[PDB]
Amino acid sequence: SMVRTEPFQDGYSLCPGRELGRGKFAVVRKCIKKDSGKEFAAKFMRKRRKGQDCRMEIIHEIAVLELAQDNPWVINLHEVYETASEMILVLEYAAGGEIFAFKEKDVQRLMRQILEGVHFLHTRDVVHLDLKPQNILLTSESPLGDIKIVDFGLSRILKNSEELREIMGTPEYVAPEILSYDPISMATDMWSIGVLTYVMLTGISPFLGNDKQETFLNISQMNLSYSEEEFDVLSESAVDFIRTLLVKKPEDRATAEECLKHPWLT
Ligand SMILES: O=C(NCc1ccccc1)c1ccc2cc1OCCOCCNc1ccn3ncc-2c3n1
Repeated sequence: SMVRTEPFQDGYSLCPGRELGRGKFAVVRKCIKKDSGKEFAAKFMRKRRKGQDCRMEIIHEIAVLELAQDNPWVINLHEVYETASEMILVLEYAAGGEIFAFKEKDVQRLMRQILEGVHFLHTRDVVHLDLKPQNILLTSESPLGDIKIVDFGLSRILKNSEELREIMGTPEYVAPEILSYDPISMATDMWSIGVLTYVMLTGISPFLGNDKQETFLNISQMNLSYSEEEFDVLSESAVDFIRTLLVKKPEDRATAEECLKHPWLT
């Protein structure tokens, strides 16, 4: 991006009222460009983090935003500002807010949009790695609008399996550990879309336990029975779709392109 060094407040007025989001190194505030009166989401990001220059982390976020700029299901980046301590990402404003039990038909329409966005990220070797309801926005609440994916803070651009074969090294030397390990991959995103699909259709988090250690155990060992009362109104195809995603072994999970061809969305 072309980084502007004139002051942000010269082109934009910050809206009053509750901020949009706040994290350890950044806050998002609704604003209005003085020219158009058009609304935007201004994301103020600190460069310094835990005492060290982390400008490169903001630069990484921008680069993922630009990679996905022709993706209509990812939030648009309008402008970038910079000051002595902050970089400001002027983002597209998604008037609906966060996605959040839905009706099965809404989930079908919205989930197809989400999968197109994710599919096109995977097409570009980007793994989002933080697909959750907080990060899936809507262009309208009533009626339900279109989805916008935000927040590429944990995102990575992943090496091909061929670079994973070279970083592997010669086979007779690899420890049993590495042969048992499952690295983060595109399939990691698809798991999360499985959890999201479950939650949208039923209202229950499938692996939530009484504490955290239980949630972790459920994630690694629980075979979901479905079969709770919330599934009676749901199609068999809806349960099958979830089952293609909540497969413990990552190699065996459906990809975004196969999800888009699944009969639940067709
Ligand atoms: O980068 C974003 N989030 C990661 C993050 C935020 C702050 C600090 C560290 C990390 C992010 C960017 C833009 C927007 C929302 C984002 O996510 C918060 C979701 O809350 C939803 C809050 N309501 C709205 C309503 C309309 N809009 N239009 C754009 C946004 C936004 N949120």
